[PDB]
Amino acid sequence: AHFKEYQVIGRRLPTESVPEPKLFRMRIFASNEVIAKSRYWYFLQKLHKVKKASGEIVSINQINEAHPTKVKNFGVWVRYDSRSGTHNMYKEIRDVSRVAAVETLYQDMAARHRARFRSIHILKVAEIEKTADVKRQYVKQFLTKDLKFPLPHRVQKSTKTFSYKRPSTFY
Amino acid sequence: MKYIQTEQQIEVPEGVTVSIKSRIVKVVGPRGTLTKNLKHIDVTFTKVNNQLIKVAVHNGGRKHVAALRTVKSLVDNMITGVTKGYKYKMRYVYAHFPINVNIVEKDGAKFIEVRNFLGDKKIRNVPVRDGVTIEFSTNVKDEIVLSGNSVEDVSQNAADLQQICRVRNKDIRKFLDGIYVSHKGFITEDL
Amino acid sequence: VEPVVVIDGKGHLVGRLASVVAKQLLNGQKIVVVRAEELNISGEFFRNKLKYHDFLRKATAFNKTRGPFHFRAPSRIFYKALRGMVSHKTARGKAALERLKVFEGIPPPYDKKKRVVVPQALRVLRLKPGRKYTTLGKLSTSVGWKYEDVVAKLEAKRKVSSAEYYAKKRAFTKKVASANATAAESDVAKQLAALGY
Amino acid sequence: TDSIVKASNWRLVEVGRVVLIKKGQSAGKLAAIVEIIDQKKVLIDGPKAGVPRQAINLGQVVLTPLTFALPRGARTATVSKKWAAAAVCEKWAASSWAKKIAQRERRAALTDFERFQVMVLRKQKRYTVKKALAKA
Amino acid sequence: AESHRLYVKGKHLSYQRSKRVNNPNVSLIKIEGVATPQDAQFYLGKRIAYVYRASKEVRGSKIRVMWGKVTRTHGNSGVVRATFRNNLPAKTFGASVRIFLYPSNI
RNA sequence: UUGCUCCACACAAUAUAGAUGGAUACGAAUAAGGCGUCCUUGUGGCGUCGCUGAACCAUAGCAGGCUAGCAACGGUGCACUUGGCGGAAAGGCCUUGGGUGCUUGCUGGCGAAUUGCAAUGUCAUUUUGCGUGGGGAUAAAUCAUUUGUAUACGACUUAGA
Repeated sequence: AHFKEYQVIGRRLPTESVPEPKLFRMRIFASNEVIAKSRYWYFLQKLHKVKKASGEIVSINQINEAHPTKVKNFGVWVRYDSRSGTHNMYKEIRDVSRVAAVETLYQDMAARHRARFRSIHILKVAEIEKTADVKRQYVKQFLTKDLKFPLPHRVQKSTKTFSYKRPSTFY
Repeated sequence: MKYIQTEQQIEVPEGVTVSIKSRIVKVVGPRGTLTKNLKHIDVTFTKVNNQLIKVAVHNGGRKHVAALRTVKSLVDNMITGVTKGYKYKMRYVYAHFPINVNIVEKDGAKFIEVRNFLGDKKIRNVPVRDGVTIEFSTNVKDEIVLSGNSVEDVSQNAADLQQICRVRNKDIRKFLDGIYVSHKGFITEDL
Repeated sequence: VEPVVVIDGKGHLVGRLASVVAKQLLNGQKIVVVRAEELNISGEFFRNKLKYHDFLRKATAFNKTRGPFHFRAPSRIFYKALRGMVSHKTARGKAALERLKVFEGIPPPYDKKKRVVVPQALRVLRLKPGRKYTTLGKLSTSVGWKYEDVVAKLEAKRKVSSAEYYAKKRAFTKKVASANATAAESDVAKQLAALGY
Repeated sequence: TDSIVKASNWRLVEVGRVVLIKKGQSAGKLAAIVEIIDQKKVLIDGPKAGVPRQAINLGQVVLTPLTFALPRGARTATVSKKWAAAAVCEKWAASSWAKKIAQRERRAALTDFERFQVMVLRKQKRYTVKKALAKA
Repeated sequence: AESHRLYVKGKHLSYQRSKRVNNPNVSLIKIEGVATPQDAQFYLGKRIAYVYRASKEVRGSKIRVMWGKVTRTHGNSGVVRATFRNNLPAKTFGASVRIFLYPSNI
């Protein structure tokens, strides 16, 4: 859905042999807190020997974008499962926020590789602070000086079923 | 990857004049005039300084930006054809039977006739598109020159003349006879 | 809103126009469709020709006279596409189909009438620029329609007459524009402009 | 003679281009394209009209023929300053487009007595223009 | 004048139905002009008359009326649901019908 | 045994796939156009418009009465009337002239009630019949007989004041 970013901090259950566990933290893009905690436990089960029964979640907090109205470029490292194997990818996206960047990434992966949310693992998303470190053409294209382009062939959808003049696609 | 802007440039020499309404291009030069319909290609034109014209495509795919360079080459071929002209030199190739090529007038339409191609009794008659002038050139044996402004008309007429003299039911590696285009150039080369 | 709606089928898509007209007829609007020889089908001409040949190959084996009739005219092709979308085997479907007339060209009852368009079935508004399409008149005369040139001649004559009409209409409306331009800027004109007219 | 090419210019999208928000919460206000995010969406701001600074798909706005000077990524204070300096509000209002919209909403806001009044005034103006349309 | 209409024209589209089962107790009415339920909410509770003619005069008139009312909106395009005292005869699919401005809330 | 057709209105019957202000006429392109203006008339220059018909026209009066006047010399209906044009299914479009009626372009006078607090509250067009009174025209086909270029029978092809 429309994604929200959370930090999920959890730990193992405290024992007398070892109190104060090490308080692992993840950043999860999910639609709500339930899916956030689910993906947190899923990744912690893949990384460490812990599960939801043996652990607890000490905090979950929504991370809003610091500047939600600045246009950023994000480099996103992704692991996804194809029909034959597992692959790593690096895609870079020009977008205004991290949640919308991963949203259009999920749409792009589902469109170009038929990869689903159950297959895509977000390794990381990091904002490229300096241009000319962008290496993909489709986003390097929008970084030229005095950028401008037209919008040819305007289609204005009508509310009536019949029109009384031939419509024009001028702009 | 949806290139938001690609463009080529065409140079317009001094003697020529280019008139482009919607996508109908008309070039007028010393050798005459030429026209072309391009309403199937979906590009845009822009005159800069009456001697340079940019042709552009926006938000175009791979095939679209390929066709933009194609139409640039088409319009500058028209320009160089109305300035310099186009001249295709073809040779007759035979082993034993001398090919007898003349010009007849059926309905007054300037037909090219080919007799004795490999000694057959069939007379092959290929028509001549307008704007193409044919001269059987002296000082070179077995040589015919097709000249004109339209490279399309000249080259397609030469291809028709070549394809009408194809050998059937024989090894074409041994029976190399026919009428083949040897040279393509301009009427005013090294101008 | 109108008793009869006259649709100029030029530059329209066959299936989208048919699905519009079918629902309009079933709702009870009388529709006449003219210039069915200028309809468009998405897809390249050879592709649609192969489609029509595969339809044309189908026939009742023991008697071709009772088979699916393969009509060749563009109006009848549009009518077939529309009868596919109307439940024509009932009285309601028959009554709906009697509210529909299709013509090639524009016949003299309707050449003096106002022709409308359907913007959600127009090729320039629906097809991506670059996609190939075909013309229904060209397909019909390729597959056996015999009357493509006579409708071209009749439409040329009709266009001459209609341009000779539009010249006078344009002269009269520029006269009207001059008249109400001089009769603007009055008290009543300023009051109407204040009131929104 | 000289070569002629029909230019066919139309309403480039760039920074400083004024757009009319077609649909949404604003739905008829003006904004200015602050940045171009991608081929289809832009970061706009309409701070004088009360439009929040936001990213938006270009199918939700209509581009006006107006354009004023802006650096890319300008914040809303600079946008408001340059907007008031270039004075694009009354320049938009002087156009026939905004006049058509104002005429539409005025006709929508007319009451029945006002409809009767415009009927009578239209009859009077019809009489005088039809009297005028007999001497030429 | 030349106009005397104090109602809105509408069309009797169909009954309430599934893909294969109808329900003649509820009719669907397309009011002309309206294209959304937000505008169709103005017409809820308004009286509807289907006015038809017969050859036999009953009580001074060869014109017979079936009365009903608007109940709710149907869909996203301004179609409304209507109920009648006796249901509509189903030969009037596509027939015109009159939606009166009373009972008014203006 | 005075039949048939057309025209006028007079009364009946018959229905309605569904009036309830107006189907309101260029063509072409859409990575282009429309309109206005100007010139050296073009694939011309300049200006302007679109971003919906939410338009334009019509629209006040007893379901639209009876009257008076002012201003213009228009607008519109009806019945004529002149001249055209239209053959794709033309059966319609335009125009001349006069007559007659209305005019809400403007100012006045009188009337409406009681259908009782709503009840489509009835005003359309489709066909047929019967009467009047005014024109207009006064046939064929079939069976039977016959033919044989035809034929199971029908049918077909012929002939017969």
